[PDB]
Amino acid sequence: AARRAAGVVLEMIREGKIAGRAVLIAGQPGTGKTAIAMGMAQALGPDTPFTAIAGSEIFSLEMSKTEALTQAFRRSISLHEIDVSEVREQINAKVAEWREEGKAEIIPGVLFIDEVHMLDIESFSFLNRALESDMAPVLIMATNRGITRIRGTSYQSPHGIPIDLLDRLLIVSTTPYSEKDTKQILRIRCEEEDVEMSEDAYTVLTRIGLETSLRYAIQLITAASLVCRKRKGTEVQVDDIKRVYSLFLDESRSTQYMKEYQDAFLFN
Amino acid sequence: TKVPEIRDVTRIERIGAHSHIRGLGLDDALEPRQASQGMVGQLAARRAAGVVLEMIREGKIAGRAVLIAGQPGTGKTAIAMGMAQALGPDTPFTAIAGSEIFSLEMSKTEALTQAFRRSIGVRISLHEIDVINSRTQGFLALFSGDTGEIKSEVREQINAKVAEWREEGKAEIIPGVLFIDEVHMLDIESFSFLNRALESDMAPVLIMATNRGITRIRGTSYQSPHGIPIDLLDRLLIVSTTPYSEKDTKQILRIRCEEEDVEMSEDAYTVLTRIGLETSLRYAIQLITAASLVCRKRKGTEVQVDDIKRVYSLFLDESRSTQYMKEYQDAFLFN
Amino acid sequence: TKVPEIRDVTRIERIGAHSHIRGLGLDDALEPRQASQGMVGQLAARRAAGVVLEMIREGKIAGRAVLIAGQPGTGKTAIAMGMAQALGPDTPFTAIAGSEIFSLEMSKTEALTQAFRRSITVSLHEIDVINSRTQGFLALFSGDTGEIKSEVREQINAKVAEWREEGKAEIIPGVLFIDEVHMLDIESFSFLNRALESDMAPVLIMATNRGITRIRGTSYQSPHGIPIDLLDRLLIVSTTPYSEKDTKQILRIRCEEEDVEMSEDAYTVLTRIGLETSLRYAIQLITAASLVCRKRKGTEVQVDDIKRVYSLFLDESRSTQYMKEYQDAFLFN
Amino acid sequence: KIEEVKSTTKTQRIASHSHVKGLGLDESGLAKQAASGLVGQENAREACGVIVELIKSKKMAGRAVLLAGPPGTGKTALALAIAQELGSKVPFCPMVGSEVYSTEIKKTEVLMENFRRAIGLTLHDLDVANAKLRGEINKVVNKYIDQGIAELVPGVLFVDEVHMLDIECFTYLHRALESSIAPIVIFASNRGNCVIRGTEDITSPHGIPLDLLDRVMIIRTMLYTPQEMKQIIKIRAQTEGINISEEALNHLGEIGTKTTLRYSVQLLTPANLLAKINGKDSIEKEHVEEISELFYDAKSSAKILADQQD
Amino acid sequence: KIEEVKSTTKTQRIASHSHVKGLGLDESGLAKQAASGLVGQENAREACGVIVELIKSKKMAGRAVLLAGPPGTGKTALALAIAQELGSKVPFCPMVGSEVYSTEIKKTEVLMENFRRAIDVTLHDLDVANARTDKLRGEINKVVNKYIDQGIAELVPGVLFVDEVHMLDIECFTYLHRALESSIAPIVIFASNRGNCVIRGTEDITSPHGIPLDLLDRVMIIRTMLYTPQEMKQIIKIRAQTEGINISEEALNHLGEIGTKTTLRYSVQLLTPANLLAKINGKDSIEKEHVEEISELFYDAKSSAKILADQQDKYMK
Amino acid sequence: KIEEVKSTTKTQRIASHSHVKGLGLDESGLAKQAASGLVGQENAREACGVIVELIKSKKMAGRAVLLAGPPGTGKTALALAIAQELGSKVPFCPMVGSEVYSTEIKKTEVLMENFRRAIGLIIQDVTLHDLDVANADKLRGEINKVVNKYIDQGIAELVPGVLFVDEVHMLDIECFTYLHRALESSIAPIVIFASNRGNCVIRGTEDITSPHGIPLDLLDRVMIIRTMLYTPQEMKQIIKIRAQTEGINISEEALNHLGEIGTKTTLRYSVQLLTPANLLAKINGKDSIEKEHVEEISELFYDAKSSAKILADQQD
Ligand SMILES: Nc1ncnc2c1ncn2[C@@H]1O[C@H](COP(=O)(O)OP(=O)(O)O)[C@@H](O)[C@H]1O
Ligand SMILES: Nc1ncnc2c1ncn2[C@@H]1O[C@H](COP(=O)(O)OP(=O)(O)O)[C@@H](O)[C@H]1O
Ligand SMILES: Nc1ncnc2c1ncn2[C@@H]1O[C@H](COP(=O)(O)OP(=O)(O)O)[C@@H](O)[C@H]1O
Ligand SMILES: Nc1ncnc2c1ncn2[C@@H]1O[C@H](COP(=O)(O)OP(=O)(O)O)[C@@H](O)[C@H]1O
Ligand SMILES: Nc1ncnc2c1ncn2[C@@H]1O[C@H](COP(=O)(O)OP(=O)(O)O)[C@@H](O)[C@H]1O
Repeated sequence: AARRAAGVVLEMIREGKIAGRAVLIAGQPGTGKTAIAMGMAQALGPDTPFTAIAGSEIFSLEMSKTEALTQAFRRSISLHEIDVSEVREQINAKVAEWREEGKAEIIPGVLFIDEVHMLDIESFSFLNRALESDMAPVLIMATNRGITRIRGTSYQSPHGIPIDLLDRLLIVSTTPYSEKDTKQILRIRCEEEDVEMSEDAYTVLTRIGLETSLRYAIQLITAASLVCRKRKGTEVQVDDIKRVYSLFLDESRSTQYMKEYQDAFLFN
Repeated sequence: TKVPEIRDVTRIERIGAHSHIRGLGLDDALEPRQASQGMVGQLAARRAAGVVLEMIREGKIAGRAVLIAGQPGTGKTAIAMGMAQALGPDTPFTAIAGSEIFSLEMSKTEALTQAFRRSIGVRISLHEIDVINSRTQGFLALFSGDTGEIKSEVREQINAKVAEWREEGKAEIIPGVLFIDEVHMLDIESFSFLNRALESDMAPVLIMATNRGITRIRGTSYQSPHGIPIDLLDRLLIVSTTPYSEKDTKQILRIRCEEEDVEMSEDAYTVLTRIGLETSLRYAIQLITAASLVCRKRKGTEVQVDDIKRVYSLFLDESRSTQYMKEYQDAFLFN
Repeated sequence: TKVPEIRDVTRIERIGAHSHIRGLGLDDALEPRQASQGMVGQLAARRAAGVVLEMIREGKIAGRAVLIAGQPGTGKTAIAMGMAQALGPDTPFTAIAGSEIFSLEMSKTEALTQAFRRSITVSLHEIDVINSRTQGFLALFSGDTGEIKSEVREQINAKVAEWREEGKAEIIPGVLFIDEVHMLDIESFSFLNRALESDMAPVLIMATNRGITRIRGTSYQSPHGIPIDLLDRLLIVSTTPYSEKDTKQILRIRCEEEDVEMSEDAYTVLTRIGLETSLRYAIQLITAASLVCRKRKGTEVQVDDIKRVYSLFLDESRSTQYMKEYQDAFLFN
Repeated sequence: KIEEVKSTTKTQRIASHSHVKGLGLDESGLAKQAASGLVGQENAREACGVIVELIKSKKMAGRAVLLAGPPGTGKTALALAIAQELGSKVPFCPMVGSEVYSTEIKKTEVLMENFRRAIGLTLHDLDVANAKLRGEINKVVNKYIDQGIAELVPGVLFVDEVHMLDIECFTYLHRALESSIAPIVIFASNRGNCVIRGTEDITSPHGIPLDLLDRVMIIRTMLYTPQEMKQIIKIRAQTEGINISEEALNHLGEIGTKTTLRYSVQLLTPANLLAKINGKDSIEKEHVEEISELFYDAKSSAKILADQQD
Repeated sequence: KIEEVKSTTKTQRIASHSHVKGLGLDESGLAKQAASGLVGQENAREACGVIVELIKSKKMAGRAVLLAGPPGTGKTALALAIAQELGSKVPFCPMVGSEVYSTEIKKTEVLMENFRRAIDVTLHDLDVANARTDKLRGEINKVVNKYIDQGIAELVPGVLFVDEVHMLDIECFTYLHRALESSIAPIVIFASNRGNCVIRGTEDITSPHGIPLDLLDRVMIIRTMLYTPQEMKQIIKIRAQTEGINISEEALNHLGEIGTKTTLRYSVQLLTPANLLAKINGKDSIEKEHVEEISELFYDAKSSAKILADQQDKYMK
Repeated sequence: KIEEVKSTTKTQRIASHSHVKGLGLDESGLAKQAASGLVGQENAREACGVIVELIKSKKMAGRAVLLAGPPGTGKTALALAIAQELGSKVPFCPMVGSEVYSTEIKKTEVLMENFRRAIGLIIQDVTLHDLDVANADKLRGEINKVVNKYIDQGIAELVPGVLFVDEVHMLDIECFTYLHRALESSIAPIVIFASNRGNCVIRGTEDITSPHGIPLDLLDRVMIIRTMLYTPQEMKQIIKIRAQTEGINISEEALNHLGEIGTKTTLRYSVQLLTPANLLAKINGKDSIEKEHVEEISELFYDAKSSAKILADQQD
């Protein structure tokens, strides 16, 4: 019910009763998570600016962590583009009646931050004080991990989030995909990407997708076209399907292959 | 230059309970009589303390220090004030716990310096001489919100101004006593400060308190007695008290009724005595106050066993909340 | 400009036990002959020690350094000092320990870059004794220390790079001796990769006595507490313990180097003692027995005037055992 | 100075609390069963009324109140209650002992700004009428209290999750507790033997130092029963104007037994809207059985998050 | 501004890989056993034969390539290889991971100069002449962009060789991505020799080779084997004559069997001393009277600890 | 220009050792049983004697003396005892190993304050620290310019002292290399360490075990002297001697009872029980002590090791 549980809180936010809470979209990492998160801004009204930032996009060196929580909140409105240090000290005072004036209306933002369990206790703090505003928007989160030690303390918490805030938001999990659900995804992303494939090639493309990854299959759709271009065949047959598999793997295979390599080296 | 008469600025909550002792209760030959001067029992701890009072008076106390190690709840801080009252009518006395040095409003050494300023006595103490000439205060809790800066050069300035009034003849200087409760909280960065303060002439005498035996020293990676380095474990005088008896209980419990003017029947004095040695003495005396104003609600001002066996059930003890919350979270682990 | 009067401020006593080292002692066909200028035994390293020295003259050493591994008592210093003489009659030999970077009078940069200049007539670090500021006063100005900046270096670097073609000024490679390498952490090693990129970076000899440990600074183990990327550009030479006869020539050198005479019975019992605890331990007892006969004025020590010193002055090893024996008497009730 | 600063409140934390308006006692000192929203807590509410009188008889001198109860057992409840019987419009501000880990405000400053949120006539409002400035509004209230035109009244301070405060803030909290003006503070935990942050080596009850424990008083709230639980949400639906079915109260109480209460009570406003999907009026059963599998808690999510992560 | 800066490249990092001339590829999309510098390891070379197609059709959008293998499977070899097939002096900077912990500088400045080392005219060398710093960055970024909009000198993105990756920290993984998702970004190809460990700077969060999923889906995975005693002799034989050392067939086959004791690099760095041994024995080639001599006088990596641990256990009781 | 800053020498630690006169041997370089205040330990005293004759013989370039020994045998006592055979009243600055962890003072700035209490100067003698308090970087700089002329003038003279540092195992890795660099400049004072532990990890590196908490490169420039535990057939004398300084008459069986304490716990606990024991005789109206007092005190005050056992068994 990735689109059916999504419409539930989608009516409250334009009813006007999300105040004090926001969205967290957890799940497997990258399950169309940002994709359905962006689609909520597509499911929202006429001008809904979106952002997809990281849990560890705060740990920066040009900008400080406090700077990392001043900009994207202003981007997820936008007052950032009207801004682009203390440059906010004027325009926040100036537009205090420009919104009532009536040139361009104002909207909140559709802030999504990827993998919020990459945060710490000092940065969850500023989420509360920033969400006190009336222009403070609806926010969206992500994680894949439950009972996790919080960065900054000797105390764990599920979801990486302070336990009071875990009951001060709303919780989404994206449903994983099955054999037909992979079969529609790569098919849609075959005619989107328009390189001739025989009908059996879409079928076994799910067979590695259920084992290894999901963008691993779309990784080969440009390369195996060129080894098909190497024979000038103009359709990637079952050969290049079962050729580059030996050349291109995923890491949990490969790091295991060093793992079945390392032990006998430390044994004999 | 306008403070000889702003003499005493202290807390009335710290000296608000323990007023029921004036002295230690001793004869001329260092024996007590088991009920005198407020101090009640464990007489061996009492009669050794007079030697510390004797050694102060003779001029050979210098460098030595006092430490009391007993169970938490047997009148550790109680013994120290009797030393003050048996040292004259006005000897200063400052109660400082272990964690009081970890200020964020000031550094780790100015508070311990300001600890030492309270224990230097002069009549017409040195610490209040600093606080008027430094800043202007005397307000409600609005100034308890913020702070001020206590200028260091003022302290040497009065240390240059005490070079006027000491040897002149107006002012005599009397050494007080400083008091450190729960000594196992202080890091080794301040133990050297205690080493580098006792050697002065007008340096006060120090009494420390604890409930810890062998432990890892705060600051280093070494297991030691009392959380104290070895070199400063040995210049000390160390006394130990037992847990209290039951004849000792009602002995104090009688004296701790007239302080809070409560008039108690002979049923509570049974059960408060047995409950007093079950959780803590400190949890018992805390219960006397609240049960009294339930008695006025039930109209008749003589506390019988009904209020006490309600307020013990209303207000739990910390020794079973650490059971009850633990027994809850035991049931939390079971899936 | 005003600094050619900087001839030497040499170390004489800290390198003062290693007086009797005057070369590697080789053949022209690079063969050991076991008794020349002090080196007794240890041919296995010393035969290999002649090899790198030949690679130094051919310029085949850039991107390669020497690591010596050995126990306490098998010549980490002598073979290092032995390469100094045959490489040149006057070369800088600088024998700091790894702990010397852990000073509080400077950061870990200023300790090592100054030590790095120390092995480049005169040394490049010796120029910084006057041409930065004036120090070298009476003994109380060892107790305090000021800071030289980076500004003095490029002014000093500007003369000698352009006095290089003058003919009066010259540059010569020294050798940097880093004792106890695993004390250092990877905050310092990455500085050393930029150090040996230069043209006039001297040759590098480092010392260790450990096997597998962790790198300090991070949480991964390696050989020696050095990461692989420096290990794979090394020449790796280990040594062997001396035997009893090997020491029997060795201890004859220093008593000859300090004009005392010991008995032939007393000789072999002394190397019994050195083979009991430590090779370094046998050294300190000698002059410590020299004063002992000087009260009775017998001008040659005997064996009874040795054990009196040995009954008094303990070693490092039984100094641990007797402390654990009293510590046995504490924790056992 | 300018004394029209009428509403400065973080209204959202107390937004689910605007139904509670009385403890519900007799005059003689017992507890009613269900009056003004307070249900149950029969050995708990008399603890409130006792501290009511020790506030009023000027005898809360140097002591403290600790609430110990598992999450869902009404720790936030009785703290709001006490400010409702010491007259209305007494300041009441909830804080969490993790909030002091600000990036740019010192742990001195974030407390004193929230202390002065708790004393009214507030003190927090008079420093945001205009903008240290705190020293400039030292004299403004000084002339009023010696004019007798505006009174001085203590309030109540509420700290949650309080194991996440170190050794440091306690000694700011302990001394600043000890004026003759300072508002009384309610502690709230769910910890057993804990390790105090800032030392990692001193352990004690409730994650609280051994200094400030003996002068703290200890009150337990217990768990609930569903017939207690079912009247809570029945109180809630009337306060929001949302009609509801009988078996809805039967069904929703079971998740109160299952997880906790705060997970249960948030679910109405979407299930109200889930009824408005079909345009009906009552919250029939199919809306009630639909949500807890779609949306999660923190408890059953981290079970199915980490297990399906494997 | 001053375009005559001829030599700024650390030649010793590219000294031991001079002998590569190509990948040795087919127009059939295959490779050969010995061609233009490489020997063996064909699908590893042919995976580069895949990426040279998408580097010339510009299909590496946001993408890069890791290399995975034990030490000595040619990880530096394929690294310096690809700059040749990209054509006409592609700039190259090998960068190890742990070159970033220096007290003179913060960690991010070591990286951007390598970013300015990566992409005739390079970006690091413009900043060395002009000084006699981040203030200098846009004034040189403007002018050659003005020159390329005038059409002065071409600017082709090069190859970055990020070596020794498992000791890299967190804040650079975040830092690297921001210029990576441009079109002016160069290729940043990895090498690794350490398995399942914690990302440095998280201290608890493990990852395959300590790199986050942030990067693990944008980077392409390739796996290598180890060399057989047949194949690795041609590696030695080619480097023996580019180092110009006459060698018999006889002693060489005693040299190679050390290459299955330790790494291949321990085999090759003893070539220069063992040759200069024989110039004291007075010959011009090397025979078996030298390979028995060197490997008992210059020790390896792993036995160096293994010797000292095996006797320290009895010395300190 | 001041040559009277004589208010020096904090004394309260060393005030408990007034009885010691030096080392006191024969011309044959052997020990007497009780001489120049010192009593017993005939083993290690010639080890002082051989070392102290190396001092004037100037053989001690870059050397030091360790004193490995249990707590409470007189490792302070012998350390003072060689500072009277340097003669002409040389300075002597003991300290504590944990005196370097202070709050406002940098860790280097105490050792300068330590070393300048060891560098001594109609001839009167002061320390270099005394001429530092006479004027209170260049604040401690321009006091070189006073003194470097004077030995060149030929009136005052530099003499070395004894920087006896006790309980070295608290010290971290930094002060060693500042010591070691400053151990051997030209006329730096004789450095003597003492401690009581075995394998102690150096503070700050957490993996290198080492004997006595010392980095291993330094220790092999240092000579190691030990001191055993005492026997009660002579251990009676030292407390009797110390009490003979303070005029305290005591019975003998009480001192024979007092000898049990020095066997059960430290000698440092043992000499403590005189002045808070003799003062009780004045209350009972006696000048000399009898067996009741040393009985009565022994249950009144407890030692640190007694404080360890009784507290934990009554804790649980
Ligand atoms: N012998 C005694 N005489 C008088 N009061 C005593 C005696 N023993 C204990 N008390 C009382 O017990 C209480 C505990 O004192 P204190 O030392 O502050 O606490 P704790 O015993 O927890 O250390 C004090 O009120 C003190 O008056
Ligand atoms: N082969 C040798 N030739 C000459 N002296 C030696 C030899 N081996 C040891 N020594 C002497 O033993 C002492 C050891 O010095 P050093 O090399 O620093 O210690 P280690 O032997 O532990 O490496 C030195 O005084 C040195 O003169
Ligand atoms: N005893 C109670 N009676 C009625 N409603 C309550 C009670 N306790 C809490 N509530 C309501 O349920 C919600 C949960 O609050 P509470 O249980 O006090 O905090 P917690 O769940 O953290 O213990 C609050 O909004 C409160 O309004
Ligand atoms: N196929 C090959 N062609 C040419 N040289 C090779 C080949 N494989 C390995 N080498 C050589 O072996 C050495 C291995 O270097 P490097 O890649 O650092 O080892 P690793 O693969 O362990 O990282 C290089 O000098 C390289 O020239
Ligand atoms: N041989 C001795 N001669 C004189 N006094 C001694 C002797 N041995 C011990 N003492 C005295 O006993 C005490 C023990 O000192 P020491 O052994 O250094 O341990 P600590 O430093 O812990 O007190 C000192 O006060 C010293 O005066």
